[PDB]
Amino acid sequence: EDLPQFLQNYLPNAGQTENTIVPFVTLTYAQSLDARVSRPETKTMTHYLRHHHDGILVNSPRPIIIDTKQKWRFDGSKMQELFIKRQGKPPIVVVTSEPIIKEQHVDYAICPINDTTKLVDWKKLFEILKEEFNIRSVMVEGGANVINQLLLRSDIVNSLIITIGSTFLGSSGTEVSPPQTVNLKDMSWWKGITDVVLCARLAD
Amino acid sequence: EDLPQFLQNYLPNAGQTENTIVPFVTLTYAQSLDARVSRGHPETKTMTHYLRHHHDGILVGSGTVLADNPGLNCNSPRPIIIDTKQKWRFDGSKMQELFIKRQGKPPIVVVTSEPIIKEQHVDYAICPINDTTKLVDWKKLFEILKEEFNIRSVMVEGGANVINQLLLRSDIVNSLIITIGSTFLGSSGTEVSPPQTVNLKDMSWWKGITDVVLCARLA
Ligand SMILES: NC(=O)C1=CN([C@@H]2O[C@H](COP(=O)(O)OP(=O)(O)OC[C@H]3O[C@@H](n4cnc5c(N)ncnc54)[C@H](OP(=O)(O)O)[C@@H]3O)[C@@H](O)[C@H]2O)C=CC1
Repeated sequence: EDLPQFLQNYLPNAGQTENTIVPFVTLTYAQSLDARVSRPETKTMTHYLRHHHDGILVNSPRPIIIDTKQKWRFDGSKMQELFIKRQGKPPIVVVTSEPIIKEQHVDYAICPINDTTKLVDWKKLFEILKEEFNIRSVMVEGGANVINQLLLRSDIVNSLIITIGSTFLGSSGTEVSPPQTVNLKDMSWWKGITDVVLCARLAD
Repeated sequence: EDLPQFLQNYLPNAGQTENTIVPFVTLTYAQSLDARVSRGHPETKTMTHYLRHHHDGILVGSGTVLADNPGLNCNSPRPIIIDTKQKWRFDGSKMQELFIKRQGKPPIVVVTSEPIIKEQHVDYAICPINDTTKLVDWKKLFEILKEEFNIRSVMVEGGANVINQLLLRSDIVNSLIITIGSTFLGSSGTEVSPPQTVNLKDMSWWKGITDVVLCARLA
């Protein structure tokens, strides 16, 4: 439809991160009016987006998983079923240390922890993804926890793509809301019938 | 502009022909992307005045009048203030100054008991409390406003606390009109989000340059 023409200027631009060690990073999610991501007609856009990124963090993109605590498992996942049926890629799993036992077909990005933050060094992580795993572009889709952090990272994020659904999920839903104010620039809105989509960049 | 035609069906006198004992109520407010109305834009201002000029009354909770000391004006609508603790003072407010300058009407103040200190030119709406919620009965309040003060239609600009309640009342709210700006106020700002899921119907969107507006009705 006209929706790709709408997205076009916000997709990875190759000459932009070429000759840099950082990948293109887009932040994308779907929220209700009350800014909640949990507790149509979106699916076309999301799939289109996915097929314009090398990696997707949560041809066909490679799944990337944050799992520093090392509880997650590829064996017996839906993602593994898709992979076996030749319609999906195996994951890259972000860890802090080399796992004692590893899984067949799984890659492990060993990424250091930022000394100031309690959490993981995002810029480092994305560099590892690009330099070690040839991920030239990544679409991060979720962890409201993850969204909330990266909203603060204008030195990292390149595109912001938000779908807003014409509904209220309720106050106990998990919210996306950065801990400080965040300004946008180069915004562009699209309107559907029940949805609206925002494309933008992060100022600074 | 295309904004009046976008709003047309959602205004009080697209409510058509029947008389009602409850006034036409629209719930309307401007939020950040993270659903915040406060901190922790051009074109919105004109629409807001346009909306105001089409309502008999404009309702805000206390706090809204205590944070901003708002004019609530636009001939123009009667300000209606929910202040059951009787802590707001018309005397020396922006609203008084507008009233003294013939640019605004004096306010109706909603209380739950006999007003202790009555200010000149102010009207007091003594409304029953909802025994179930312990708060003021919204339905009775709106009916009193229509019966005792001749308010045929009311625009609640809110207070998040008021919007969070009223978002649940499909039996009261006739229209919902929300402006979403493309910024984040941050989690410390005061949010509008109801305690339970709310479904909408008859929704239509309007997109401006940096903002978008939703008109809808409560399912
Ligand atoms: N940018 C925008 O479009 C909007 C901005 N805002 C702003 O954001 C802020 C939000 O307001 P907020 O702090 O949530 O509070 P509110 O302005 O909604 O008012 C809260 C108070 O009003 C009284 N009240 C509300 N409902 C009842 C009831 N059913 N019975 C009795 N009393 C009731 C209570 O007063 P009490 O218990 O003290 O007697 C309550 O504590 C305000 O500053 C407002 O101006 C709000 C809406 C939209």
